[PDB]
Amino acid sequence: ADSDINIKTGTTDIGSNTTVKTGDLVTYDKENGMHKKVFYSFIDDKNHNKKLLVIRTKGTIAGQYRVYSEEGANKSGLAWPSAFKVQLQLPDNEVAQISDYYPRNSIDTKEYMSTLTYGFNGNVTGDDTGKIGGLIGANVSIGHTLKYVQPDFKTILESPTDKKVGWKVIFNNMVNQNWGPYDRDSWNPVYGNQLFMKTRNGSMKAAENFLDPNKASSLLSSGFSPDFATVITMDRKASKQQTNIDVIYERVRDDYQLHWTSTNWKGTNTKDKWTDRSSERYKIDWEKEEMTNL
Amino acid sequence: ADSDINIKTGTTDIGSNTTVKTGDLVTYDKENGMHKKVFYSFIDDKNHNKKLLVIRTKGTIAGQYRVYSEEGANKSGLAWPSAFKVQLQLPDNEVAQISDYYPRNSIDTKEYMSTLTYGFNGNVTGDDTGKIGGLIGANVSIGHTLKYVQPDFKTILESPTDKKVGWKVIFNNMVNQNWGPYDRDSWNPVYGNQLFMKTRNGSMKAAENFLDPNKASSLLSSGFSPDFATVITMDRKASKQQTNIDVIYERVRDDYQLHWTSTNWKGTNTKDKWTDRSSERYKIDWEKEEMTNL
Amino acid sequence: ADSDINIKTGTTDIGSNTTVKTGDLVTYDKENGMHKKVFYSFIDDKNHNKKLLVIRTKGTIAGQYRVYSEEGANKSGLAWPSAFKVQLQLPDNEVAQISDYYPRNSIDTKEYMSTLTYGFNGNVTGDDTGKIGGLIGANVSIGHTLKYVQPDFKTILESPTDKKVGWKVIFNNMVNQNWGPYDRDSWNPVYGNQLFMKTRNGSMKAAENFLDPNKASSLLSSGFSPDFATVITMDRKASKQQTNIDVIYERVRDDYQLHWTSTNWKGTNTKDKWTDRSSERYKIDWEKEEMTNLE
Amino acid sequence: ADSDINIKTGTTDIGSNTTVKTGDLVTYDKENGMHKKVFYSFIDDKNHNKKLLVIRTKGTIAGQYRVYSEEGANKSGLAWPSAFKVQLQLPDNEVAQISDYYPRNSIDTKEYMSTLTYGFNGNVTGDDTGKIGGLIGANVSIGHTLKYVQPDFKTILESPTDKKVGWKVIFNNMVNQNWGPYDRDSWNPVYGNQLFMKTRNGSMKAAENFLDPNKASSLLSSGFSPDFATVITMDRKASKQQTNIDVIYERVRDDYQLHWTSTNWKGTNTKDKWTDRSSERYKIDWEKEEMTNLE
Amino acid sequence: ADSDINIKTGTTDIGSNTTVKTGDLVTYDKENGMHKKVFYSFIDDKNHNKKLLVIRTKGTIAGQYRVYSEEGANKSGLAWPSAFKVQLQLPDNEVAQISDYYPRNSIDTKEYMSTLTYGFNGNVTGDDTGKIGGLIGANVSIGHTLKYVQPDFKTILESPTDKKVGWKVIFNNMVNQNWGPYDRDSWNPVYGNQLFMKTRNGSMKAAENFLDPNKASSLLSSGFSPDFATVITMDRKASKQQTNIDVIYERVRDDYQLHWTSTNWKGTNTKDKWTDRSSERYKIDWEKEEMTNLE
Amino acid sequence: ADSDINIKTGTTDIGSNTTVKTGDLVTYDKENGMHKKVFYSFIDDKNHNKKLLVIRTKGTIAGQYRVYSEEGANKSGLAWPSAFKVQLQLPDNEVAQISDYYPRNSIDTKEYMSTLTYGFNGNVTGDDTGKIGGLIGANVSIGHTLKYVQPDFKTILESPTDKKVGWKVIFNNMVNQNWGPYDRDSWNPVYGNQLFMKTRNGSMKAAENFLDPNKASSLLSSGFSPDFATVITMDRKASKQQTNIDVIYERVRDDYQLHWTSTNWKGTNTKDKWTDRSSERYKIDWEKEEMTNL
Repeated sequence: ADSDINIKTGTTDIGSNTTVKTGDLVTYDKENGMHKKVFYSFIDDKNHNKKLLVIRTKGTIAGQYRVYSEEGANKSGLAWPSAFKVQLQLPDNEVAQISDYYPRNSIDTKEYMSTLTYGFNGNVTGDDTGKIGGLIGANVSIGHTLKYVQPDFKTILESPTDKKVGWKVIFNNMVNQNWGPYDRDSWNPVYGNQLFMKTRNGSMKAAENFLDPNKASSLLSSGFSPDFATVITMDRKASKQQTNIDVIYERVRDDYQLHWTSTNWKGTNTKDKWTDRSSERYKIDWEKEEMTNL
Repeated sequence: ADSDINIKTGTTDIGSNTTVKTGDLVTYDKENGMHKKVFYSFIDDKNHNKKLLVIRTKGTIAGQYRVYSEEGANKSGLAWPSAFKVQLQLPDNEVAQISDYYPRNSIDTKEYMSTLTYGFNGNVTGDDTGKIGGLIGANVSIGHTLKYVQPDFKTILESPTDKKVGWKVIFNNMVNQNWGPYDRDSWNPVYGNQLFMKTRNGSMKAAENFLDPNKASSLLSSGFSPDFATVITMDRKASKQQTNIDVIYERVRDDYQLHWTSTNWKGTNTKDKWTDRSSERYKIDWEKEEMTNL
Repeated sequence: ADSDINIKTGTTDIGSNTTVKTGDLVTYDKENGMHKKVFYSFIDDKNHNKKLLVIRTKGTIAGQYRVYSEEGANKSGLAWPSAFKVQLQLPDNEVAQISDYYPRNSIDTKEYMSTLTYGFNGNVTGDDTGKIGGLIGANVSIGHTLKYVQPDFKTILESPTDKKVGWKVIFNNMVNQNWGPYDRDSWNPVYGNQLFMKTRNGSMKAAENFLDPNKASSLLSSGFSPDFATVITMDRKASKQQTNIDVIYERVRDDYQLHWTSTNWKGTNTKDKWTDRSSERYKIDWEKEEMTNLE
Repeated sequence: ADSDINIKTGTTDIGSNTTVKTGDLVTYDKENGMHKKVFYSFIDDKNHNKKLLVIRTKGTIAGQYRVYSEEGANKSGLAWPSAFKVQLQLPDNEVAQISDYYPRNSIDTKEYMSTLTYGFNGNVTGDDTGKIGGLIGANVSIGHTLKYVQPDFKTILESPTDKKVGWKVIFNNMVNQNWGPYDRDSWNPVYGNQLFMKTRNGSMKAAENFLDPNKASSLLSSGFSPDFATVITMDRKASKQQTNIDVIYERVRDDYQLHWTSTNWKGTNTKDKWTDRSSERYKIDWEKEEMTNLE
Repeated sequence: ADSDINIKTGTTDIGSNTTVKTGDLVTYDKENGMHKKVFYSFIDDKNHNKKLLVIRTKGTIAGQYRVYSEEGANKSGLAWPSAFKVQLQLPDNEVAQISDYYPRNSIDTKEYMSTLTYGFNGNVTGDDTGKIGGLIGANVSIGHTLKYVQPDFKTILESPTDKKVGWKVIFNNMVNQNWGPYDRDSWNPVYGNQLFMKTRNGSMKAAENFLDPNKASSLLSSGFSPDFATVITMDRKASKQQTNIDVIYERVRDDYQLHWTSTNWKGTNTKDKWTDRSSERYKIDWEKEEMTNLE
Repeated sequence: ADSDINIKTGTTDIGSNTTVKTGDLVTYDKENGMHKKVFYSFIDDKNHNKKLLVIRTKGTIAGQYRVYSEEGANKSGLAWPSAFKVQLQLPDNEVAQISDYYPRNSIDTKEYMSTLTYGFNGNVTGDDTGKIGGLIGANVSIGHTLKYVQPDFKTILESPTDKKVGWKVIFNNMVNQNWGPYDRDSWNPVYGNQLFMKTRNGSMKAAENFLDPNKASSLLSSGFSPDFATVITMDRKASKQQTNIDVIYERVRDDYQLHWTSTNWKGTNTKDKWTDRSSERYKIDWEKEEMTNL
């Protein structure tokens, strides 16, 4: 921060004494279940060497956790969202550049504990015989403990370039009714993957044995609301002062199948079975400072 | 935040140097026990590409946790709120759009701990007869711990479109007198679902054996006060500058029955037995910047 | 918050660019031990579709935790406050409405922990006679832990209408000298409800075996100070621009009796034995923007 | 802080009532997978004895965690980023100086606990044959516990001079599927280094037995975004008011290899196998207060 | 704070309505590996009885943790920084005075816990014989726990005078690969001082058995960045309005040696073996409000 | 706070619309090792019924932890600071009064935990002799835990009058190399008071067997920096508008002695052996609003 280097706070940030033009562009993709919102802000600070456009990608990508198949009463399939993605791309003939983005990848941490214990004990015993026993004992123990936090989904900034940036919010792991947590690779020799398995020995159809969405991460059903920011810069002398940009929202769905064996329920999970992709192209007019769809 | 991308804080937010028109619309639905309040704000920022309307849905949906049926003194029924809902809907054929909403679905987290311990011990023993003894021992243990927080009710943003948005506050689980927690699916072979069971084998009438509302989540009886925000945008060039909008408040009630088995009390819970729905239609006048009921 | 929806903070709040008229109305009800204070604020923001009145009900309802009867050694009685209440009410035939209120009911939470442990052990033994022994063992254990916070009293917003609103602060449970906590329904077969029992096998009279007020929640004796806000809105075109409003403060007292059994003291608690109710009627003059008592 | 020495906050900070010139310079190095961004600010405060340039080095160095080789199903190699570096360098024979930099090296801490316990116990035993026995026992135990936090990567300010400054973000250690953590030197006699080993004996081929990037630190694959600040000062009387400066972004990659021993997977890690280096030279024009990329 | 004594915040602070002159003076001492930076601020508040100069000593003292010596694969020496120091000194015969300084020595704390437990147990047993036994037991235990935080280095304000002030940042203790922590006086009868010992009985050269700098406090290698403030006051009527001041940066290095005994690695540490001292003299011109290096 | 009583924050504070005169007075007492600094501020707020002077006593009292004597290699003494004090005193014959002071004595707290556990267990045993055994057990345990924080030194406001105020910072207790903590009264029958004992058995000289100052509280050696505030009020109509005030800094030193008994080191501590006192007298001129050293 500026204060750490003996400079008045806010001194080096841009946007002071400038009129800012902003806008909202909203579209709903019915087929893909995606509410897409762009909030943009043109900042033309005459004391900065470039024009700036801040694009915030918001809206909501529905989760769409649902039983999709009934193969008798012993087999059923569940489609669920293992990743949500947002990407923005400038065509290669553009001279505008991606300059910044938020959020970014943070360094994770963990807590470690080491313990060393030693003790001594003794006793004296005796019965009716008048027999007398005695014990002297000692012990030592070493312990190691590891503690850390795990979100149900991780938010990740994909490796950006000056023309492309994106984020992915990916399923990490989840608690299933106090058990687990489980992830996409969990495997028990008997029950297989119990990720969304409701009961191990239930007497209902397969289609009825999936964990209730209300008892799982709300992202799985109701969905995820992106809140990402991208900063695009533009030289004021560039000959072409209009720029196209593509914004893509994406849902990747896994396939979770419960089948009944002779004895108990067994689960399996197939990764990246389906992908839903929704794209928009926008026109950035740097001279009028407006952004429009198409 | 703007500061993360080297921009003066607040630079890209809308609403500076603009007169804002606000209003309160209050109605009480006696039949459904719902105090409904709309707080609205028209923001017409000339530097923004759209007119904006912020609608805050507040008020209170009474819980109405209540002993309803008397089927003897060995059987009784309790109606209780398993979900509160608020929804807003715009005419599908019109131009106004849902642009934003708050709150949204947050990513949940959990804490994980792993522990590895090993130790060594020894002793020397002996009695009076003279027999000397000794022992040498070792041990190892592995532990795993999972910790996380659980609210009594979860607040969830339902998958929104550009014409419809809603929230649901759903019962999650609850502590019953230091026991549990229990939820809508809790089942004990003997006592059944003990969610609102005051005693396991008390000798009072059924209707006298339900948990006291004061010892349960206050949402169950006194009720829940929504505090949700919806942002609606409107093109200034749209030919029709009046828009109707529907706001629906909803209470979903479960049916929790106690019944005396020869030995002890047994509870059952039926999901989504009753639904109470209260609707209002409002007129949004974008030109006068007012909102009215009807 | 406005910031979450890309709007300058404070942009949508009411009250800017307006002169606000405020007042204090204080009354003390000696019979009921209630200091009652209304702090009101008229906000007439021309950019808002209604006139607004914010009423804050403050003051203090004394607790009045006291022994009220002492028949004999074996039996004494203690009156104590199990609930404090504040309520406001407008006439149902008038157009002023309750619009908002604070505080409201918050969603409670709890912490859950699950633990799985397994281990292996072994040993060898030796005799002075030469005998040699050996042991191999294993174990597994599962644990569940539940943690949560409990206030001595809970603050609750009662189901409001557009004409009536109220709060109740109700006794929840309490620690008695490191024991418990106990509540109004605690029951031990031997010793009764031990809520305010100063000593079980203690050998003193009854009206002196009650927990000292200093060792209990201060609300029980010194009392509770309400701090509740109600917002009332009024159409500027309403024909009648004067409105009466009733404010009620209430104390509900339980009856805690302890009687002596052959061997040990025993306590019992009777719920909602007495109720103390103190009412005031105020006149809201929306045109003069003033509020007064007894009209 | 100024407040600790009785001075109005902000009084001694530079930059008040000055027009500040700022700029962004962005370049993408395709070969090395590095998005490089300089954000600069010229502060010419007339009440300060020097002109100042604040250079913020941002952008993103891709991680590039990838299986680069496989030699049959029994052997495979994984290239992964063990360090990210940013360095800036001024001409040795010019008068612009590095004056300050952020972040810097912080002092680490740890929590220590000591415990002393002692106890006594006894019992009385017996059977139906009228035979009784007794046990008196005592014990004492001492314990020591050490607790501290460990980030997956450490951020370190390299020893700066008045002409050179740099940072390195180096791999520290990491949890692999609830196990470990492991680091670059972890060694088990049987499984070798397990840092990025997916299973100890799965039947898949080697190239498929590496930990999934999604289950590891996101810096390893998607990469690290520098956010470092360098302050450069310049005497206003210096004869040469243009200065070149080099900025270098660097990725150091280790080589993690899995080998199917006939019975299980064994891992090895070779340090600092490859280095990717991306340089830019900029011109600082102190008179025009602008910064431009030479290339 | 002013608020605690009913005074508007900031009311008693210096600097209101005053132009402040500031400067940066940077020098790099190559021989001693010290980047030295003075940031100064002249505050001449006419409502204050003295002229003030705030001197902030910053920059970086490199750690310089390195293997310096070798005597076969059996011995080796490591030089490492056990203290960093900064000192400022005014002429004993001038009237300029040291008035304040930051940071200062804080009072340390610790957490104490006492535990008392008692229990009772019993059992009944039996076999095929039909013999039935039983047991009754009791126990009591007392526990004491002590918890506190320990930084790797401690920051200490040395006893100041009105002419001299200084700080020292001294090595406290450190965790070595989950073991320890160790300090300069740690001694194990077999392994001696294990502070920077990588392994107890590895089959490598002694020089290769020192802990990797990346796994130790970053101050040891990359170094420490001072951030200390000194306030100097000057009477406006003093006849001599120029003052010299000396600023000294210092690194004290210990000598950590590993030697192979017939069986295992043994470490020793010699305190304060070497000292690196770097001095500058500055001229404070109170009339021009500038500070310059006398060279 | 003003907000708690419905009053705009800062409304009731003193100072607004006033020019404030401030000053620094510095003296160093070489004999006593005390850097003494007064920072003063005259506040003459015309809307306040009195003139105010705020005096902040700062600087540093050196600790001066040191080996002062050794008579033989078997007996040595250590002088160390058990208390630091600052006091201000007005003439009782005059009308200036002490009105306020900071910091003050805070109420200390502690955490209490009670635990009740009970369990049941059983087993079945048996050998190759065919013989079988069985066991049934139960247990109950009660636990109490007390937790609280203890600073190495306590900061205490001494009972003030309208003419005298003072603070003392007194040694409380201290950890010695992971052991203890120990205080001025700690006593072990064999080793005595081990407060500053380096080793119990070392073969070094007595004067070489004291804890290193770097491993003890830094206040013991480098010293303590007061930061105390005193407010003095003065009636504007008082006939005598000049006031003398005394400021005293004080160090109390204990005398910790090690002596070697036949088989080990034993420590003793004598309280309040020496006292170092440094005084200054200042003139407060309420009319010129200046303070000077006499």
